[PDB]
Amino acid sequence: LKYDFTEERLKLFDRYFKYWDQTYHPNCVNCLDDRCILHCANFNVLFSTVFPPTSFGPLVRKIFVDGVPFVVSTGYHFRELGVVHNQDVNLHSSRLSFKELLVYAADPAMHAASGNLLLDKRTTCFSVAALTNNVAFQTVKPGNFNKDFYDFAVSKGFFKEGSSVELKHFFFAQDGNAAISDYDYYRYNLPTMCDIRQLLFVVEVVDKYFDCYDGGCINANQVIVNNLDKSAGFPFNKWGKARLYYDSMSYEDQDALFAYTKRNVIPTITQMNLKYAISAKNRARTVAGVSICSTMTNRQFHQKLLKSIAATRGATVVIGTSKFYGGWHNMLKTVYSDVENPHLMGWDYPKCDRAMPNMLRIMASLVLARKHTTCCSLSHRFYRLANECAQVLSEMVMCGGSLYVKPGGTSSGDATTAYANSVFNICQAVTANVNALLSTDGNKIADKYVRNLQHRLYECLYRNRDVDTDFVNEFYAYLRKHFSMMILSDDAVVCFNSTYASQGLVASIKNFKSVLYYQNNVFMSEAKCWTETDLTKGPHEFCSQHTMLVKQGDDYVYLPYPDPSRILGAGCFVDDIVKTDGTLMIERFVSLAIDAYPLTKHPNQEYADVFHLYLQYIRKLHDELTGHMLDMYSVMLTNNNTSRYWEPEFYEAMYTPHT
Amino acid sequence: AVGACVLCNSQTSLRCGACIRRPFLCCKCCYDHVISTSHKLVLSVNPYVCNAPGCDVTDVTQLYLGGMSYYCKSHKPPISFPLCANGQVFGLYKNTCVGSDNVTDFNAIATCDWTNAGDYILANTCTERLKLFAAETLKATEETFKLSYGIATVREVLSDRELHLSWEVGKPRPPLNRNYVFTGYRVTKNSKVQIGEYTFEKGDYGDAVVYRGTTTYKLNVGDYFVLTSHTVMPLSAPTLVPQEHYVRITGLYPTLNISDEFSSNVANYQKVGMQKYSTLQGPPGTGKSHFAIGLALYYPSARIVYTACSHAAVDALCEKALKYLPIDKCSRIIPARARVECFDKFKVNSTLEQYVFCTVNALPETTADIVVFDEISMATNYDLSVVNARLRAKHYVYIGDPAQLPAPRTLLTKGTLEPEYFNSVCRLMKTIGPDMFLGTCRRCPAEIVDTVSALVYDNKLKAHKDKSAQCFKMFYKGVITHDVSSAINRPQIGVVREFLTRNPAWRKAVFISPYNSQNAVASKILGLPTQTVDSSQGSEYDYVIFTQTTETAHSCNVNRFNVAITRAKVGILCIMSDRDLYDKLQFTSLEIPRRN
Amino acid sequence: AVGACVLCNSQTSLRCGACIRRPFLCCKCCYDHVISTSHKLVLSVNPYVCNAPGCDVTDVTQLYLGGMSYYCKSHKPPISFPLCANGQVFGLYKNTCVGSDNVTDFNAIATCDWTNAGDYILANTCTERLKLFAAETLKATEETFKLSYGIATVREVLSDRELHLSWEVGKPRPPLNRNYVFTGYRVTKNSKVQIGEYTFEKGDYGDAVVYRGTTTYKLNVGDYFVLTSHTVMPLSAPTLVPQEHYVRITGLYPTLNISDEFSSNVANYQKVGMQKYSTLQGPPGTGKSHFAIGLALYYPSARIVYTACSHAAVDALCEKALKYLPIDKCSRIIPARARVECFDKFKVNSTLEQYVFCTVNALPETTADIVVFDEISMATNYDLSVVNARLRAKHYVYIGDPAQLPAPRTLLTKGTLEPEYFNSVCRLMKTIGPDMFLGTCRRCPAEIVDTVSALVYDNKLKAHKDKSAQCFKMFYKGVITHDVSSAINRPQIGVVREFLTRNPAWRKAVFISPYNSQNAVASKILGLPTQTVDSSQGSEYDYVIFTQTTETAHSCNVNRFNVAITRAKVGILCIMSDRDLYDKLQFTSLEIPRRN
Amino acid sequence: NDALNNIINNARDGCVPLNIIPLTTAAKLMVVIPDYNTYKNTCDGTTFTYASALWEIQQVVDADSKIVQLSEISMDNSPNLAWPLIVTALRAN
RNA sequence: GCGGUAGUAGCAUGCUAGGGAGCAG
RNA sequence: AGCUGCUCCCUAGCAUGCUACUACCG
RNA sequence: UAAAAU
Ligand SMILES: [Zn+2]
Ligand SMILES: [Zn+2]
Ligand SMILES: [Zn+2]
Ligand SMILES: [Zn+2]
Ligand SMILES: [Zn+2]
Ligand SMILES: [Zn+2]
Ligand SMILES: [Zn+2]
Repeated sequence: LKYDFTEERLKLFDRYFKYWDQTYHPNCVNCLDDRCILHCANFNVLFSTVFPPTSFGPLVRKIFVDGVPFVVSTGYHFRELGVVHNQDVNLHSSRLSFKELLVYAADPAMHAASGNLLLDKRTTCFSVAALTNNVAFQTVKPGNFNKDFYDFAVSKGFFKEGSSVELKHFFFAQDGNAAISDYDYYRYNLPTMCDIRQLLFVVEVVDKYFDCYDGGCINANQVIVNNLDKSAGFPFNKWGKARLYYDSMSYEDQDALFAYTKRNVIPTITQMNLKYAISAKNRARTVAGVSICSTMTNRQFHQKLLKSIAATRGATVVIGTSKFYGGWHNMLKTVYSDVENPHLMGWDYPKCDRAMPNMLRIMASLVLARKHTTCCSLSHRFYRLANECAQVLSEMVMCGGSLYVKPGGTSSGDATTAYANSVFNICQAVTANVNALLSTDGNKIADKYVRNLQHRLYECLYRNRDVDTDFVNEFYAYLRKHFSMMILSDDAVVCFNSTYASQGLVASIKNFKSVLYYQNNVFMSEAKCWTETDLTKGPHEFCSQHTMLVKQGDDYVYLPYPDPSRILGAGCFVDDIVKTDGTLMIERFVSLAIDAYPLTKHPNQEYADVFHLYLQYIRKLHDELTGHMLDMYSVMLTNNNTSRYWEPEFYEAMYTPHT
Repeated sequence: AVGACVLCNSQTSLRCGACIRRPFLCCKCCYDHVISTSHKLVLSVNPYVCNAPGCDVTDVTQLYLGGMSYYCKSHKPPISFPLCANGQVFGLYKNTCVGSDNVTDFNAIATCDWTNAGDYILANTCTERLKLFAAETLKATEETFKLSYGIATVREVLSDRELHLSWEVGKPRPPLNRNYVFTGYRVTKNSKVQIGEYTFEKGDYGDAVVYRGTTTYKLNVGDYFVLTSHTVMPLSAPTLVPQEHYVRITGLYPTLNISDEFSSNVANYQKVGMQKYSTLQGPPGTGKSHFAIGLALYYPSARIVYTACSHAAVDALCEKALKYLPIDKCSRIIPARARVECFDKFKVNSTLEQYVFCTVNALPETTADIVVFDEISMATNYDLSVVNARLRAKHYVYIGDPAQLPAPRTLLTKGTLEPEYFNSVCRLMKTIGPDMFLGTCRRCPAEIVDTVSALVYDNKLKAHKDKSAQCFKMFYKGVITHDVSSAINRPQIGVVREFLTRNPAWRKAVFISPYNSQNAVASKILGLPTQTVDSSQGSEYDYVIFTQTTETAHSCNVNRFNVAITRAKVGILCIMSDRDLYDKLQFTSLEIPRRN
Repeated sequence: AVGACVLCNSQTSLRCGACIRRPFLCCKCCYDHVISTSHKLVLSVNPYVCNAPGCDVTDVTQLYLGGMSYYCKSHKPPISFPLCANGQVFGLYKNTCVGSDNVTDFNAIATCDWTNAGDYILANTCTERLKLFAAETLKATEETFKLSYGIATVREVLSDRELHLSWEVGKPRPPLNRNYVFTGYRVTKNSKVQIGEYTFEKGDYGDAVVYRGTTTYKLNVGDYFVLTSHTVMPLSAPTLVPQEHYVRITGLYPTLNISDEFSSNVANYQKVGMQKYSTLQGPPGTGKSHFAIGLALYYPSARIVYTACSHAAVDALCEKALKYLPIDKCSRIIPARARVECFDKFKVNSTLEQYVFCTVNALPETTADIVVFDEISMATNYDLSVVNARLRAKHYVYIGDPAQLPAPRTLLTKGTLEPEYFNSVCRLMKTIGPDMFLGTCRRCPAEIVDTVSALVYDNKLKAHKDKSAQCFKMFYKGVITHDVSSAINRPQIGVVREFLTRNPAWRKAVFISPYNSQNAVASKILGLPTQTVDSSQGSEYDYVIFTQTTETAHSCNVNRFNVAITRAKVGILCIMSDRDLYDKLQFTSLEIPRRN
Repeated sequence: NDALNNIINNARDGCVPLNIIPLTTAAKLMVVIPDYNTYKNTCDGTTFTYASALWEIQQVVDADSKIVQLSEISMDNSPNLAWPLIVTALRAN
């Protein structure tokens, strides 16, 4: 029954960390700034490995309403944040309005306690409960085949043995032990205590990376939800999609609820789902649908900053910037800036979404939140952070028909994924820079300036205890002058000086290796990190596109061409009515060809043949379409204007800087 | 939010917010109600107000359709046209609306006060929808009149039944009635926590009142008692289903020949299976209830519900019932209320045994083959429709004599309501008959029924063992010395001073009197216990002395008097001025200054 | 909403809404059906009328498509197209349809009223799809005619089931038969309310009539009864799956030496498995049924389904099966119908058992190895397509005798059908050859066999077993006590009384009657369980009784007579007035006082 | 159930961690088993213990959700079943 | 013969909304 | 049965803008 | 004027 455990943590601290000259707070609620939140949650991570794992999560309590007993959560015990009690609980009420109905529906407490005990041996993940008398298994049907197009492609000489291009992407099927055997992958998530002193500075540098934006709380009447019809999490998927809910609430219910989370905590329930789309590796891929209750708020709390990021060019982040109309060239040019001996490189984090230790997720949430300097108070921000963590870190996953606990890692589909992952990425990069720089024979560095830099760096890192600004600024400039980074949500490209990198003055790759090892619990074989010496050919690969330098008229421009096999596969395999009898679906092929235009300018042969193939196929499509429509009635249409679709120039327009 | 017109049943989306209940009026019907009354506010999906802020004009007749809103004449935009026109109002389906011309009585109801007889007379004489609306309305009026009360301050906590509760000033104190069940609170400082419910009543002396609580949470000098309040729910089912006849019984399994002492009842029992429902005229303690239990026996393989409204009634029913019944029974009444103790037999919530016994507001959505309800002289049409809404049995039956006393319906002040209109089924039984008359008596002596059948009955019910010493010592009433409002008849009790000792064998009686302070001042000059008609319904005191109050009909309330007679085993004394009433209770005519 | 041309199977979107059943038509076909017939209204994705309000020119040949919409001659837009143009009618795929020459006989079908064998004689000889459509519209016309009957009301109630009814003056009154059902409406003012389904039957006199009801409702006087109509689904399966062969038996597996009593037929058993389907002609119930069950035995693991049209037929068959089969058998026969009771053994609905028996119209939609239709000499091509649609198996076997009794198909009243044209397989038997045949009686006394072979057969049978106790009192026909035109002759039983007692052991026989109501009255002055000649054709008996109505055409029908007299094993007797047939029958007639 | 109320009253405050509610107070347990050896090392036999309590086995189904008896669960008959079984057991007193 | 107020149809821009489809993480 | 981001296509609507010719006053 | 339908 015991769940407090405070003087125990203090006792441990005293028995070991006796002279760690800084006050420790067993409950972050009692923290000062944020940096105190970090320096306390860090220790909490280490200490929470000792206590029973059946003593974390929601902290429920019996209440009464209209002379009736309920069980609802009134707090939480975070293995990194200690105890937290809801601030506005009310015993004994008469009736229930809408928002309170909701917050008592989206909670696991009443759900779980009304469930039958579960113990599964399929997973080492700590199960919790089941809601039925029969676990469910979901499969993944195989894709449907489009023949006539395949026969066509054959007829024009493709797919002959020994050809360069062939079919490699398909619709893999999955049996019944898929969902759980996938979800189990969280066994790669470990409780890791990240070094705190250097973190307290890498976080400063990362912050400096985000100076040119702006955000804050926004009023409910100002949010924007593109596509109002997505699944509504659990159990709201038992009624309808989002629009139903986003409608039945006033512009104040949303405001009341938002302002309610700023002082209380709301657990949630996440669902797993099996993505159904082409790929190239048979291991299935899944997605986490979050409850409406968390999104409906995180929107109001972040969308301002988000939109502020999604519309800015030339930034180190590049999200939202479209590659068409030569934009891609702008990105690749600005990421060159002016590095003295430019080399290019890229890497990739194996199982990036599972392996992320909790500390870094919290660090990312903090860096995002730091913009709320005024749209909130200061306990408000902490409660917001708490609700966030409790909703997208150790919440109760609802897999199959049973509730398990998610030990950590990023929920694949929260409100703030893509940005969070990017922040994490930059954090890792900076950490690697710091490690490599400190870790070299200071008595051998020749450029006196750099030597002084390294010395004062160590000094500011271990000795001084309060933030310095000037050194932070100088260092940020140094990095932007010798390490230039184009970032996406985990997918990176780094243009860096070679000469320094030789003398270990910027991180090479082995630095990345050691960093992922000792701070992310995984190992990154150099079988996927790619390097590059000749800029005239662009980076090896980025967002699954290759880059090619083509003469567009008078000048030369970088263009992204995809991977042909992917395009062909998208042509050949679909979901029933789609493409099958594609004489009604031309636009599919229009867009596809759009994606496959640059293959025209390619040195190797079959590539451009792919383009011409798509063209001629479109033409035959429209032709045999009109032929049928004529017989169906007796007069063809008046004005189709579809002929433009099979002339090359129209596609070319999609890559030229004037729109 | 959308529904059918309460009068013409047209699908509509209008509500006369000036009407308390906000019913659904068709377009034409709404137009009529508003052009006819002072009901000058109409609601649809939205209220109809000049949306121009500051202009608090509400009525439709001066509102104009704005670009997409509503505005007053002064505030109406250039293109703005009024709402009410063509005898119709802008409302949905305004093409298919039909309306009707019965806005007259509907209006009268939307305007009545429920304080007088004619209101109710109209009520139990109109169309079904109008009847239900009237019930809703009068119940809401009673609700707000209840809300007119207030809290109190506790002087002391004398005992578990003796309490010192002074009422908050500037408020009509809620009197001493079981009906006054109060939500008690123990103010920590802080702590809007209900410690339970506690109700109060006049014991054996004042001003120390008696109080019973659903929980024995002992009070102190610091609690405060709010009046329990809530909202009336609307109703859907009619008062009763239309009657149906059958050439046989539908799924009823008659018993072969067990306990044929109810044989004269079986001749009636099968009749039940032939009719969708029926009714019953009978004095209490007679085949009253007895018949119903013998019936449940007669079909021992059928789900049956027994209901009342009074917990006293459900105890008078459930006991005597478990007697001839396996146990193996169901009477699962109260989950977490009941100011007093209730059923004592089984479980609260799984609708198990084929025979359940409960109270109206406790009956959930359950089914049976037959539902039975006594007490019909007391419940309201509201209550009947509630019954229909909570039960879906295949048969129904109604038991009771309008000779008893009905619901308090406190608002009555000018005039009295006839049993002719207590409610629907009663209006029928008194306008067409019960279709079954019930006899005869069991407990009481004959002389207390042979003369008392000369009054409400037509010398119909019969009993025996007329002894002993049941007389009418009709004493011409003394002067009016009433301490509180209700009458102090101490000179009338001055007939028993010379008799508290003249009855050594009759030291086992119980005082009765209509006015409760006539029970009080008697409790002052007491030597023998008291018990008024209020907490009656299913018991008998051996001896009793009927003590009459003021010549006002509050004393000889032939219903109240009669029921005060029917609850006796041996003897009675009747003491009233009595110019004519004593010509209906024929006993040894006795006087007071003379002892014979 | 497209389809195939009923004559060309081409794509189209038209239906001669003037023709009853709305069949799809190609362009040219539609043009020809419309140009040569009063049939004019054509329906497409929309109706074809002038969209200008008021113009009701519905002869399509006058109409013009305007802008998107259709228009008359006058209200036509300035620009348009004439619809009925160039020997065609404009519809989808107009330029693709082929058209053909089956239009004449087509219109002949669509325009007949099924009154003279000619339209039949063509109905049974057109193309298969056309045949289908023909059967559809036939059954539809039957249903529509059924509506023509009058309406009935109640006049006064007599008992629970004894009643006096009132018929519509001047309207056809349908007969009292278990194959009729009436929805009961009673009307309050208002409240024309259905009360339930009620069949009827004549009581002991007029107009006391019995009735079986759906519920135990009480009856009134403001009540009435409407015979309930019916609908007709469209069909799409052919009548006969294309005939085939194979080189070796597949699907089914013989035993070894089991049951030699079925010896010679094994030859037929192989070739049956060797074809896709086949037929067998056999005099009454001899090898018929016998051979079917024998084959069923022959291939054990073979899942087999029996089915026919006559309930008594499938019943006799299921009992004959019970005589020899594992049980391990069911007759999944009748849901909430079975006005006449039937099967007594097993379930009605699991479709697990290997040997499933049922009636055609109540069949499920299932598969099996083989299926054996029975009594094709009575069914219509309609039912054949029905069974080919609901079921689906490998080997089919049809059995019957084109000298038996066909479908009544009452509507025809002018001329007579050659048996050859009862339906498809009837032709098949009569045309090319019955593929397999059987010629010997195993069920009947030799004397009646001689008589029949002397009659409708060409002296082409043999059997066993002769005497005795057979006669043909040519007793004059007494009063035709015909209730409705359905015949009754009580003085015919006026001599049954003389064999109601003289009968030494002829007490367990079955009686047979040309008419249903004279059969019912036989059940009144009862002698034994009786039946109708139609409800026969399936069982044999030692003794059988037969009295006839007058010499009406239905009565003197030679085929009815044959199938009647051929239901007996050792004793038989038939009583017609008889001007000629007793000259053909070979027994020992007597006189009214001569009965031993 | 009253035992829930009971353990509530045992709290120094009236708030208890969620995870231990069903662990102690559920009335029926469901266990999911992959492979035979694993089954042997748990709910082998007709009753077993778990979470300091005694559970009794009754009614055992398969992936296809068809009933199976304990007899069939041999070592060598196992390669004949939809083999991640569901076992539902009851709280034995 | 010009200028201001009323129509028409056309054109251009844009903004919203609605709907379909594809790619990247 | 997710979170975003870009892109194409179709449709409606509003308003603008503009065009001109048709009607009133200057 | 003879059979006879989730
Ligand atoms: Zn701290
Ligand atoms: Zn904020
Ligand atoms: Zn109305
Ligand atoms: Zn106004
Ligand atoms: Zn026609
Ligand atoms: Zn045709
Ligand atoms: Zn016209």
